[PDB]
Amino acid sequence: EARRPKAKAVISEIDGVVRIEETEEKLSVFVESEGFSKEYKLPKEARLLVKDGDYVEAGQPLTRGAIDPHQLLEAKGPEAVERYLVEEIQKVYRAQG
Repeated sequence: EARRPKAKAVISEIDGVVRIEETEEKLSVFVESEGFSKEYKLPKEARLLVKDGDYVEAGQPLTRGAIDPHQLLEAKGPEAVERYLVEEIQKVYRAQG
């Protein structure tokens, strides 16, 4: 159905590189670019897939979870989401043999 999952991962909108900032009542992450960048608020214990300073494709997931295909489609394009969907569906079937 292409529904946006409840426990949704947060993906990077552009190319850039990361830097963490973990204070008590907020933990925001920035994918800084050779031009300008955006800031990604998220709840603190949310798990990361980005080592600080690492380099990220556009649509590469930063938190872990399901990926809203639409967020993916605008960022990375048709073939990219076409990929995700096929694989993400097979994972389910494989797991029941």
